[PDB]
Amino acid sequence: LDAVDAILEQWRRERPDLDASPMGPIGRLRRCAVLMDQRLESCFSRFDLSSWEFDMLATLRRAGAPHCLSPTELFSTLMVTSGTMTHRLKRLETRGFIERVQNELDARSTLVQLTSSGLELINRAVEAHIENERQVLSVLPAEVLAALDTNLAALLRGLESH
Amino acid sequence: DAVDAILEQWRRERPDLDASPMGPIGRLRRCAVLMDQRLESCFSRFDLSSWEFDMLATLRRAGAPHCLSPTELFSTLMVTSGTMTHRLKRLETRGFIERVQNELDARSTLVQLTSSGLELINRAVEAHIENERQVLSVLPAEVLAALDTNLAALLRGLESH
DNA sequence: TCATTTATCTTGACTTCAAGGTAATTAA
DNA sequence: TTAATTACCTTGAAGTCAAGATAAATGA
Repeated sequence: LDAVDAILEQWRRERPDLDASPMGPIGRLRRCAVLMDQRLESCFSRFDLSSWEFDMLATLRRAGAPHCLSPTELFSTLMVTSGTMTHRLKRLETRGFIERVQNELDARSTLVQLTSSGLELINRAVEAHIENERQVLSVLPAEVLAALDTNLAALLRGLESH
Repeated sequence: DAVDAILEQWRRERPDLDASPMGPIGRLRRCAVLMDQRLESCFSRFDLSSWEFDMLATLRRAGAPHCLSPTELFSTLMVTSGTMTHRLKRLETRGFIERVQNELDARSTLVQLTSSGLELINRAVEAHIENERQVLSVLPAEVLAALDTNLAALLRGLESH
C-alpha cells in the first residue's frame, strides 16, 4: 500500500457515503511532485541556487544566444506575476547572473540577459540537474517509465485544453 | 505538450546532453501546478485556501473528537512549526478550530474542530471529490487506471529514499 | 538532578500576489 | 490627438522557513 491508500482508508471509514476514488490518482500526483521538488532542490543547493533561480537561468539559457528575454516573456512562461518577476530580477541582477539591457524597440521595456557568470553556472547546473533526474527515474522499470511518460502527457493535454 | 517544446529547445542548445528525464518529470511538475489551480477554484467557493482545506480535512479524517496535535499536523502536512503556529492562529481567529490543553503533556496544546469547522469541511469535501471527478473525466478509464498504477510505483521509490 | 530532547511558539527574512501606479505604445 | 492597453515596477500583506528561545518531559 501507498500513503495515498492510507488517506483513502481514513475517508472510507469516516464517510462511506462518498466515492473518493478520484483522490487516488490526484493525491499520488501532488505527493510525487512535492517529494520530487525536494530531490531536485537538493542538487540546486549544491550550486548555491534556489529552485526559482534555476528556472530563470534555464529559461534564459534554453532560449538561445544571446540568451536575452523580456520580463513579460519570463513571467508568462514561469506563471508568476510581474511584481514577483521584478523581485526575482533584482536579486539575480545583484548576484551578477543577469544584466539589464534597454529595449531599443520599446521604451517601456527593459530586457534581461545572461551574464558570462550566469551562463557558466547554468551550463553546468543543467548537467547536474539532468543526471539528478536520471537517477530518480532509474528506480522505475523501462516499461513503467515509458507508461508514465505517455500517461502524464495525456493528463497534461486535458489540463492545458481547459 | 508544452514539455515537448522545452525538450526541442535543449536538443538544439545542448545536443551533447540527453534531456529525456526532463520529459516525465516536467509533465509531472506542470500537471501538479495546473491541478492545484482547478482544485483552488472550488475551495474558493467555501471561502477557503488550499492549506485551510488541508488542515480541516486532516482534522476531519482523523475521527471524532477530531483532535490532533500541532506536531502531528505539520508532520503530516510537511510544514515547519512556525508555519503551523501561524496557520493555527489564523484558523483560531476564523472560529474553525479550538485549542485544548493536553492533560497528558504540559508542553502540548491540541487542535480540535469546532461545530462551524466540522460543517464546512463535511460538505466541502463532497464538492472537492466532484471537482476532481470532473477534471479526471477528460482521461479514459484505462488511461486514468494506468496513470494511477504508474504514479504509485513512482511514489514508492521517492518515499523509500 | 541533569544534560538532553520534545512540543510549540517568536522573530526576522524571503517569495509571492493583488492592487495600484506610470511611462510608452496603439488604433482610431 | 485621445482613451485604452501594454511593460514593469511599487507597495502592503500573507505564507513560509530557519534559527532561536523557553517551558516541559526524559532516562540515567
